[PDB]
Amino acid sequence: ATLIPTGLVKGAQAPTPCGMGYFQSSAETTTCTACAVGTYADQAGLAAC
Amino acid sequence: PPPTSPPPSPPPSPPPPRPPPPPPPPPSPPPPNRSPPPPPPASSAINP
Ligand SMILES: *[C@H]1O[C@H](CO)[C@H](O)[C@H](O)[C@H]1O
Ligand SMILES: *[C@H]1O[C@H](CO)[C@H](O)[C@H](O)[C@H]1O
Ligand SMILES: *[C@H]1O[C@H](CO)[C@H](O)[C@H](O)[C@H]1O
Ligand SMILES: *[C@H]1O[C@H](CO)[C@H](O)[C@H](O)[C@H]1O
Ligand SMILES: *[C@H]1O[C@H](CO)[C@H](O)[C@H](O)[C@H]1O
Repeated sequence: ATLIPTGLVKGAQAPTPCGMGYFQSSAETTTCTACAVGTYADQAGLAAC
Repeated sequence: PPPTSPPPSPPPSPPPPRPPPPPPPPPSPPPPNRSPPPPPPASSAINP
């Protein structure tokens, strides 16, 4: 009726790195994967453990 | 006269000197070595 938008909530300013023990090989995603047996991830922000 | 008689026969001789004692046994064997324990279960993923 009044042609005015009201509710905006901003997104993220910086990307969170995957924690130790977790990895992420996909580009645009919203989570990390605990990586499988026989492998490990000892740094934060690993493309593949 | 006839032949004079003989002298009194002796008493029975003594025994041998009897044997020695047995040597001891060797130190007994060891006990069967025990076995290690079971590996713990697979742990879960650490906190994210
Ligand atoms: C001992 O022996 C002799 C002869 O053998 C004789 O007969 C004695 O009379 C006896 O005592
Ligand atoms: C035991 O010995 C004597 C010797 O002194 C005599 O020969 C006996 O006849 C015997 O029995
Ligand atoms: C063993 O000893 C006896 C006496 O005890 C006698 O002398 C035997 O002639 C001897 O062999
Ligand atoms: C242990 O072994 C030794 C001999 O090796 C002996 O038989 C002991 O009686 C036994 O306990
Ligand atoms: C467990 O291991 C020990 C070795 O220390 C031994 O072989 C046992 O027989 C086994 O059950």
